[PDB]
Amino acid sequence: IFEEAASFRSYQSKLGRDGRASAATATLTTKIRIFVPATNSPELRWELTLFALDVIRSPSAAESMKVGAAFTLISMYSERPGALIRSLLNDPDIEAVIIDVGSMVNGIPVMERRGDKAQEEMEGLMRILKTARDSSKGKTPFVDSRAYGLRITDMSTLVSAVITIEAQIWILIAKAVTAPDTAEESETRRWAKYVQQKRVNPFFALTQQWLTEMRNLLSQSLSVRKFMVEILIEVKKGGSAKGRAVEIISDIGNYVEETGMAGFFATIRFGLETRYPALALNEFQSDLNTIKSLMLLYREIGPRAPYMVLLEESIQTKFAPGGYPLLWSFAMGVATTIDRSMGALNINRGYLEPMYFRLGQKSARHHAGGIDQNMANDQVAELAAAVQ
Amino acid sequence: IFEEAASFRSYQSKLGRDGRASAATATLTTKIRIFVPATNSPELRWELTLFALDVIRSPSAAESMKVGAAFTLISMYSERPGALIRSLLNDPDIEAVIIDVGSMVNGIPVMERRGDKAQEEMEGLMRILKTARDSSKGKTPFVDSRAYGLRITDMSTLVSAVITIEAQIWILIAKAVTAPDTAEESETRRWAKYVQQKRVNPFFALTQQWLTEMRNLLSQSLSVRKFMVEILIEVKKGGSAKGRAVEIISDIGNYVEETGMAGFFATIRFGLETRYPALALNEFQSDLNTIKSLMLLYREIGPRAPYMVLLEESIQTKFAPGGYPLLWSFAMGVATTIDRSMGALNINRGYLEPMYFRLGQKSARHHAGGIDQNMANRLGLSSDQVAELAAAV
Amino acid sequence: IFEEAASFRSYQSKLGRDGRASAATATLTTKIRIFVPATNSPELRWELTLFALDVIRSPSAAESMKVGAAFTLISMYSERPGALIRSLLNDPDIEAVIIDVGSMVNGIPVMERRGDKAQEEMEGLMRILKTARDSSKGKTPFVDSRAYGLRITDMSTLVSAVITIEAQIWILIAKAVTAPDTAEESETRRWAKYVQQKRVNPFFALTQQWLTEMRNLLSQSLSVRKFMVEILIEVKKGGSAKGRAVEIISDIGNYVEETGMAGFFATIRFGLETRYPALALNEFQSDLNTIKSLMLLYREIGPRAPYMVLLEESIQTKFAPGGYPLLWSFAMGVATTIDRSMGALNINRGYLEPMYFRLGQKSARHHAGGIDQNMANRLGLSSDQVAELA
RNA sequence: UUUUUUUUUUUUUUUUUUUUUUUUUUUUUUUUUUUUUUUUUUUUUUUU
Repeated sequence: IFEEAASFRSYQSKLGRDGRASAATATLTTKIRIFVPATNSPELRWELTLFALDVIRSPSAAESMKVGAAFTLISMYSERPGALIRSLLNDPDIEAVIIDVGSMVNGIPVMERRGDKAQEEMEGLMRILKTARDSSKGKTPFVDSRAYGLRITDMSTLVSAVITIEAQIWILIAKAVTAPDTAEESETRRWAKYVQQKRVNPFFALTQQWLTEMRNLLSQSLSVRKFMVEILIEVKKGGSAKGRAVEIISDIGNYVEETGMAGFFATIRFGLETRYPALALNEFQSDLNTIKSLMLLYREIGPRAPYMVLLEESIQTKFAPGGYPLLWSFAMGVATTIDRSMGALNINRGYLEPMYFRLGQKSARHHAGGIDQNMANDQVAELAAAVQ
Repeated sequence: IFEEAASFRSYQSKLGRDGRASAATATLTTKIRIFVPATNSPELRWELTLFALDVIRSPSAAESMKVGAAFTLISMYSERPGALIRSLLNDPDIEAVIIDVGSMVNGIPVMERRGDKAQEEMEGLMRILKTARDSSKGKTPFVDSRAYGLRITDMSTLVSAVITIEAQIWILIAKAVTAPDTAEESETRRWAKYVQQKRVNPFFALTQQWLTEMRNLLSQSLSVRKFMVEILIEVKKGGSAKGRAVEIISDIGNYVEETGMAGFFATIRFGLETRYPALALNEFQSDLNTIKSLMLLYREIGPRAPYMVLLEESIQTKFAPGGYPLLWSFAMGVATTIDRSMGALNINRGYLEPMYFRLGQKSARHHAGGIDQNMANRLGLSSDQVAELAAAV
Repeated sequence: IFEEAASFRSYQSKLGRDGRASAATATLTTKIRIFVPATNSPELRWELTLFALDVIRSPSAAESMKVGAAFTLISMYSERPGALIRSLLNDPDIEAVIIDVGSMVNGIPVMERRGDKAQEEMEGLMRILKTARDSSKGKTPFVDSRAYGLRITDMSTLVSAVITIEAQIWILIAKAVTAPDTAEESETRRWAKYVQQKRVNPFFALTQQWLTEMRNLLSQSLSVRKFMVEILIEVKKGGSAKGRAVEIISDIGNYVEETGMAGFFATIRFGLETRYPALALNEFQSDLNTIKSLMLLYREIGPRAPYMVLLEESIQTKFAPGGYPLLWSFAMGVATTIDRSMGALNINRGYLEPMYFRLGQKSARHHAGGIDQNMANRLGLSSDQVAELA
């Protein structure tokens, strides 16, 4: 009877989700040059990393080069850097041309072995490096000068350094695409952790100016974020020992997950998991039916789910908290009142519902020790008064 | 209805844990030299141990050599030292070259395996040893100098000594990777135990100077800790004999378990097992869900669990002190009030909720143990003495 | 709900107990020489016992020799002494080479089995014996010197004496590895019993000096204690008749069981079994959950259980009383108050919490000795008078 | 015939304690002793 209606709401939500989109929708693939370390021989590997860091640091380099550079910077981990990119990278927007870096023995620029027209390319590289130095007023990518110069000849030093720079990229990702302004506080907080825990060697700190410029580039460019999120999903999967490098990535993942899906999680954390007396109110019923549909939907979206927001995934829109407004307004009202540090994150959206905002606030604090009825039941007063 | 939400929180927590991880995640492996006991003949075993002690003492050895040295030092236990390392040690960041020492013919150091195209191998060693002596102002590994010169000749003395030094490595692990500063009081307290119980042989006691240098080495090297945790898991398993060597390790283990997962166990010990009427609080329902999801998660992570922190294991993040809600403040508020040993611990965490941390204190201290209250279990005959207990409180 | 948490605590406690340990963990073996009785005729048996008493008494003997001597000393029981050692001895740190010495006509030492590659074996023995005499200032194994001299010629005298010496080894075990100082009072208390009961033959009484030297050897050698505990377990098994020999072992056992697991037993006896009205007190509920996990764990450890501490068996650490602090501090507070003989144990340990201990004391004492909650009903109508008397 | 709104914004490495310490045997009492059986009473009587 009424069961039909509820099932119909769910039917609408899932209708036309299935099947496969017609191939004509596939957009014109954009060609990018991606340098990959040609072997794990430290002289080439260090120089190639420095080249790539400088490409990203340059005021003069074009976006097509800069994406390719960012991909080099966050593939330094691999035993076979080019294989790692090619094998994980699964994105219709971008078509990579992979250059196995090799002997970086053409001075400051990366090696290029095609011949006479590549002599222009090496001089493009030279211009890029010069302009990088000059435009930054002598500050290189790293904060402490000696480190920028320091030639590495052994695997041990190499991995110490590479892991350190990579971790400094992955520091960013967590906030680059949820709000890359306001970003510094959080990214410093995460940096402090990795250094204090001795996972990252602080001599290799990369300069705030460069990191901000790169964070913005990551926010604005999809192709880079696609590769990052591909790797972030792949190494999050369990059932294997890792190298210190992939381990640091995976560890950072536990900050990166759910990020920029705030609303979805806010209704889950506050209101739903809270299981407040408010939930009995008639107004909520429609919203509860909605959330049921949402939870089953979330399941169906599957492996990309922890990073829906970072991937700009459209299905993300369905999960967005604005979708269930009564419960969300109550979920803000509880959260802001009850959980001391939260609620400083700005939930002042236009669709916030005054009744629920006041009722949510009133719910926790107005009742004391669970209000009308404690969840899982003499001495439920004085102590309760002091607590809230 | 509501059951779906709880199951969904659990779903999120386990999502993507499944399958087998894509091969491209393989990290660049670091090539590292492990000298390993070639035969169990006392003069070579003592000399190799002195080499290794000095590698760790040296200002002049590189960290790549020092990790490999630490692996030699804490493999001295074995009947076949090199086999023990090679067969248990299974962590991808490090790729071992194993060199079986032929009782170290040359002098202080290891002998050149095939004869030295460059005999400077032993000189790199000589420099390492000299720099070690010189930088340490002559101070030898042991607290009593006679030990430093011993030149041991018999199995019995050798095992007495090796067991003693190994135990002195394993004393460190317990704190090296949870708080390598503030360590001294605890690590001395554990040393005193093993000596007083006559398990560990005090003639061979190792100097605070040596122990600090090695504690630092442990903190700063992952590769070493990986081998240590591999062995620590392996010997924790039952179903055999234990020899004095493995027994000392296993004994150390009972201090080492759970360590630096403070927050996780604290919610279990304080708040949960405490069974305070306080669970009934509104905020509590969610927090209970988190623990259930967490507890079932912990189970599923399995073998690594007792040492998550030390192994840098990511899932550890979920177990993290910060995330647990009401307990992260309420479980501490109770714990600090009720358990005299607790609270000496540093509880500076940003996740603590002040109001809820005092409610936990109040819940216990309400009657000085909730006297004339609580006592949920009613298996007890009599109702009278609740009041008496409250008066005692 | 809450049930999950309790089950999880239990899961942690049993996690990783399972499986069979990888072979690399096998510890570097010590080679020890054990002289055993090659024959059943006293002439040899008395002389070999004197040799062995002196090996243990020696200031100049190596620890490797001393362990092997102790194994000779506490295998004199057997009809086939070598078989008894070889067949029960099952500990990985130590590998025995056993040569059953017949002649023993050398003097103080044995007679070298196949003849010695060096006659210096016999001279090593001579050094051992000389150093033993000299270092002891001539005070011999026995308390009355005639016994030390007495050459033994008959089975009857032999068994009387061997039983006597063996019992003097087994009196030590009970305290050597729990409290090897403070020892004398207890070991003498047990000696008095065996002699007064005429089970062990006082003609063979062994000197305080000898007994302290052997007690110290037991404390400082693990390999010895392993063999002792192995024998102590093996002969404790029922379904056999026992002769004077096995009977003295089994008798010693009644002091030896539970020993050095003090804390575990005390919480069971005092506080827990006592079922004081305070069990329900919320403060202890997890403690109680803890102890339950402990008890079920203890069961699971099985065969070694009555001697875990003496075996240095790891799992023992978990069982150690510091582990359940609230319950323990209260189990002591009660125990000290209620049981007149207890409390003579030094419990000045870090786990004891004054407030909870004072609760144990007052709750028991002001309770009028656990009158706080009595469990007994159906005996009949309650005596108010009796309650007041208590 | 139909008419509204709908991206995001917080926090998240950690820090305690944890070897043990008692007392353990035995002691009292142990057979029996009393009593016996039987004995009394026991047809009927009015009226129709």
